[PDB]
Amino acid sequence: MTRFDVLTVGNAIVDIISRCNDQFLIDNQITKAAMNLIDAERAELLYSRMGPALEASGGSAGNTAAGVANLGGKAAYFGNVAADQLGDIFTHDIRAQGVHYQTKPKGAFPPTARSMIFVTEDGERSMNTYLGACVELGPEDVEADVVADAKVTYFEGYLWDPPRAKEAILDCARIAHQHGREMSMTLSDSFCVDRYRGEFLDLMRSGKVDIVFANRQEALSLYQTDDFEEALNRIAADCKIAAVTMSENGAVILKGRERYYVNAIRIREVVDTTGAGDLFASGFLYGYTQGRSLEDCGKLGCLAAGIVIQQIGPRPMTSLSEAAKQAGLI
Amino acid sequence: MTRFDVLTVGNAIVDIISRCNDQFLIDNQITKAAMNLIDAERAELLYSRMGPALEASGGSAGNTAAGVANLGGKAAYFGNVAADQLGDIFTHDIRAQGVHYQTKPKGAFPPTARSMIFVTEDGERSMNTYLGACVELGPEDVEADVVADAKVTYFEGYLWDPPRAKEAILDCARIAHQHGREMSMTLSDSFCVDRYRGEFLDLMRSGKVDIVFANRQEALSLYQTDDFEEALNRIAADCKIAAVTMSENGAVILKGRERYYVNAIRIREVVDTTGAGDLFASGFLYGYTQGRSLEDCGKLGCLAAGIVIQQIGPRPMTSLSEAAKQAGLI
Ligand SMILES: Nc1ncnc2c1ncn2[C@@H]1O[C@H](CO)[C@@H](O)[C@H]1O
Ligand SMILES: Nc1ncnc2c1ncn2[C@@H]1O[C@H](CO)[C@@H](O)[C@H]1O
Ligand SMILES: [Br-]
Ligand SMILES: [K+]
Ligand SMILES: [K+]
Repeated sequence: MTRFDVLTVGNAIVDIISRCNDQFLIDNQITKAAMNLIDAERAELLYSRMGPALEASGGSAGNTAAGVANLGGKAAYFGNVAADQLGDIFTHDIRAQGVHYQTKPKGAFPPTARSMIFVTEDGERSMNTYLGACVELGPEDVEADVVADAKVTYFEGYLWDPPRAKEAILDCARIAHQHGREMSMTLSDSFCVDRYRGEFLDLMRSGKVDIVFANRQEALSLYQTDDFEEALNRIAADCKIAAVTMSENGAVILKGRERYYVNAIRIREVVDTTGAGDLFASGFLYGYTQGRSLEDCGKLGCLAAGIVIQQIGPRPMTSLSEAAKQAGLI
Repeated sequence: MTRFDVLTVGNAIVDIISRCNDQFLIDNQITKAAMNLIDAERAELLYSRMGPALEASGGSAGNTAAGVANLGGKAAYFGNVAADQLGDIFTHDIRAQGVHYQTKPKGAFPPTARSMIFVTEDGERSMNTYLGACVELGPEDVEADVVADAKVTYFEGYLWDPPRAKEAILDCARIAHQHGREMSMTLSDSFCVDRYRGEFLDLMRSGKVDIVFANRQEALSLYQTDDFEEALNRIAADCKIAAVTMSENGAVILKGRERYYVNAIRIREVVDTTGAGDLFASGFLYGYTQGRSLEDCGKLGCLAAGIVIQQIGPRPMTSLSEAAKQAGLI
């Protein structure tokens, strides 16, 4: 009996969401489909140009934890907010979903991280993130008992941007593996991969990470190739299990020489791709920690991801457990 | 030419929105379909029981102002927030829509008003509102030049709950009428009417209010009758123009002995009724200040209301002017 199926660790962020036309991205030099890091001044400037918006709790790993809880798994989260209204919102939403969240704010400045996410007509999302209080996440925020009691500890590639978060993750890896648990990461973003390519490969090759999540763009970036088949062969050689998503083309799960291809679900419309990779990870890890086959893990992931992209906001507002039952997956 | 078509005045509120089951309202003694006023302690309690939520700028008059601007009219707004993150969200969203909004916060405490809005499976909304900084709105917040330069000044019945807002409205009425402008009010909520019945009737009978908006429930409450036909006859006798909404049954506009019935638009599915009345007022007032017939004002009102109820959140995220053009209302 273990307390948690999945612990996730990431940048605790509230999303500020608006729809824009494609010229808006060009005029403001926002890299489309990417996570664009911004300072406080740029955040104010961008906000001043943004239309009326919606707010929703975000953070890649936060979304993944919420998804696992939604499906019926037991989840926990480490991430740092400020003692402010945005932080109170973040804390409420993740705990309300049934995720264990106990990371204490350190003060009111820097303020809670926020990401201005612009959704274009094609449903693509372009994020503009001020890290704020996320820069204060460190080893002191590792709840050692929680890591020890979680089947899988999953973390964001994005954690390599703030200065001390990587130290916390190294502590997590040691505790997890001392207790026979598994470590997982997502490559997060192709530009994130570009920034930390050598470090990410070292995490995988040293065995600090057991299960890796990537999309097509991240996998291509990791090996700096345009050959997707090369990327798949290389990622399989670098980690024990790789789960590679391919948008409308579904996903492929690799283990050694094993490959399991899974189809994307049928969708009404792509409203907002925000959270797709996050929720794929939720589905996958839920299945993984329930002892499901790798293909069925992929199927659960594709289900969760296809659901999230048909709504505004990064965390499904409907029951994923009910959808899984109806899809005949649980 | 006047600077503004519509000035609105109301409680500046950020909405915190979640879906709930029918049992949740009963268990928490929340009056369904109503605005339930709550103190700080109850706000904390209710939030602790609320699921993961979405935040969006609200406030009945705020929504109406935003709707006028969306349609292409020139709008302004008076309402008091705190110097906090919620207040900064509110200020951003209304100004981003192109509404003139210059009410300065008086400090961080009390904090910005928020309303926990619970949406049931039928799409009905039940609001639970902590007024916070709204209690500070007073005569000092009247921008006299704006009232003087606005074709219509419209305000909430809800303004009778905070202590000094009514004094601001009486100042508005004097300035508006001295400058040959018109005053309008919404009855807001049937329990609000029950609280201020005598005062609302006096506003109308004294001629401080020229145009009144009501739904069926509010009209029935105003005259404490269950005879809707009596309520229509009475409201017509009490104000120069009455616009009375009847949910799926459309609307009726009254002027003296004239009655103009308008059909509601036919809906796929009612997602969330939040903002329906507010946006009916936006369409009506936009039409009115453009010199349109009372029937066409009612038509524009129903168009805007039908749009807002098919989305989560109180302010339409799509173009109302484009919708009106397609409808030949222009
Ligand atoms: N730098 C970042 N680190 C972690 N998550 C982020 C970052 N920027 C944006 N996000 C989150 O990514 C989510 C979608 O994958 C959004 O909900 C958003 O909050
Ligand atoms: N007491 C109140 N005064 C004014 N507006 C309110 C009040 N309570 C809730 N609202 C707003 O009513 C809107 C729906 O008509 C919501 O957007 C909500 O913000
Ligand atoms: Br704050
Ligand atoms: K989404
Ligand atoms: K709505």
